[PDB]
Amino acid sequence: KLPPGWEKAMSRSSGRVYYFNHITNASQWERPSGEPARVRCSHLLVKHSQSRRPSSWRQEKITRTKEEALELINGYIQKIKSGEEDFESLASQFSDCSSAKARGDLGAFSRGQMQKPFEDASFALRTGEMSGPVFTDSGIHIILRTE
Ligand SMILES: OCc1ccc2nc[nH]c2c1
Ligand SMILES: [Cl-]
Repeated sequence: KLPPGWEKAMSRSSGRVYYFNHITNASQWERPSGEPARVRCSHLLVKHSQSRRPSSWRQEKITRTKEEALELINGYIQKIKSGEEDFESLASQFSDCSSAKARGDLGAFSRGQMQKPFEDASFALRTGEMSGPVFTDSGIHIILRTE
């Protein structure tokens, strides 16, 4: 039927079908379009108090809860999707990863390099697509596949 990970769902508020991807946590109204050895991704990480390393270049001790991090991630996605703000503008300013200085770019990578939830989301994204919140031991990511 649909590309890897995609499924139909019903909107609770509107009643229109939409599409949801249980690997990338992407969701969208439109039916998804149509694996490589490597992909290239950028990401925006929001760390929290249960992150493996509760520290980042933004904050020496990161104290926010997982739920507060998820709300930050959700707001960033809203601003990206609405075009009020660009993915790399937000990554540069707010990602708790050192790759913020590279606009969130992590470069090319193969399978078996990144943490598994990140890897799987990255390889299920089509070029140009963005994930929803992706949970790993580092925190919560928004992932943009650039190549
Ligand atoms: O493997 C997933 C992943 C990727 C990039 C990261 N930067 C900080 N923590 C990270 C975790
Ligand atoms: Cl880390």
